Amino acid sequence: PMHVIKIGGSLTFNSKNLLSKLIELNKKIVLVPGGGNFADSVRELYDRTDLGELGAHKIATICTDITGIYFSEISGIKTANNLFDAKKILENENIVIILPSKIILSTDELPCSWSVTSDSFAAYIAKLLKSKVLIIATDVDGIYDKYPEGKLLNTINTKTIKGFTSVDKHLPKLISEYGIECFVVNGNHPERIKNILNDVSDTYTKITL
Amino acid sequence: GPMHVIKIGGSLTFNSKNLLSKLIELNKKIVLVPGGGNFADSVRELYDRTDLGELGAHKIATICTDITGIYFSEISGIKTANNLFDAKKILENENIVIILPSKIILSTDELPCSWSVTSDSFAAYIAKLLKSKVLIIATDVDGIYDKYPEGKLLNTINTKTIKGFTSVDKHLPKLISEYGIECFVVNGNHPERIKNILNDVSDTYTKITLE
Repeated sequence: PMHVIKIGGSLTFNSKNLLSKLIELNKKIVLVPGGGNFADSVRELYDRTDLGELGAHKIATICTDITGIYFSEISGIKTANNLFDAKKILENENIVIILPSKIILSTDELPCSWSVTSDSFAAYIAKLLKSKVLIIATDVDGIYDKYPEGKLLNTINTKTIKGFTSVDKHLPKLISEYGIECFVVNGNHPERIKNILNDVSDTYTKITL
Repeated sequence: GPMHVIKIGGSLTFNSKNLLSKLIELNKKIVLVPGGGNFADSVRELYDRTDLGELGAHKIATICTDITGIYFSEISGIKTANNLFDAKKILENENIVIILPSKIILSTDELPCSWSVTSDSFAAYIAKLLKSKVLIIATDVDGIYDKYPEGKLLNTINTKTIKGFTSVDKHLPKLISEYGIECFVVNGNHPERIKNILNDVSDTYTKITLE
């Protein structure tokens, strides 16, 4: 079975360790990159010039490919810009990096606007692969409670995560619609992701129906 | 506007200038999806005579649709697009675009990589991605016949598979149903028929609707 893992931009500079540990696992893994250290730059173009939402989305999308190429270069994991070639790589190695832009712009099925991020790209890719496990690797232990000084939520269901400042808002529709188990975990603690994949309990937020 | 997906069969390769000329004239958002034009025999010849496998033949057949697309573009002046994002931009300024389907089909890989899934299924898939409700399949006959020779033209295919005699993918009705798409099989030698389908005017064709 295939597992989709998305690596946040927050983890860009602590990525070599996480990638090292994922290579060690005997699991089919599909790595989806985020905007790495390029997000500020895309935001700077949108904010300070007449580049509009569709342009900024095309550009942000291609920034995920770049982050992908970075992951590949420091790790030796192969890239694929199409799921057909990604599956061929996985029938011989355990792990591949998706360069998502080709897929996202090919289909264009989700509303192409800010507040559709690589989290939704990873979920979309999980739906295309018929993957049932999506892991979102961030720089914190999971999702913290809506009120100020809120605690870590170990569980949040699709309906609850409505009206959350810090959430992709397209993501819960995909998780529910396509029956995907979603985990938000601290990528600074690679062991936790090993544990999710080996069905061992650890610290994270599970987003369920 | 609303978008209409028209698939042009390989049987129409050498009567494509006429068809493309007439589609340009229509005041309708049209997405052209090509078939294997005059290249299908060659892909089949590789599969049949050598160790080329089903996945190889599918990758290759897929790229043959792009080629046919480029041919359509060259003889017509209609713009191409290998991604639906750019296809939508072209349609906000012109009425008609040719999809080069390979990038989309291999990107997603959601369809069975299988010899009974051709550009007919690719066209339906693309219609689903665009939320198009109309798929027109242009072939070299008046629609789907029960048999050959001297078959009878069928009105409506209402089963999950196509029993009769046609180039159309046997499993296409499952996709038509899944996607909630109106599907028409029409003679592309007679472009006025496609004008009439799009203007809701009576004409000769076979419908595909899962009753």
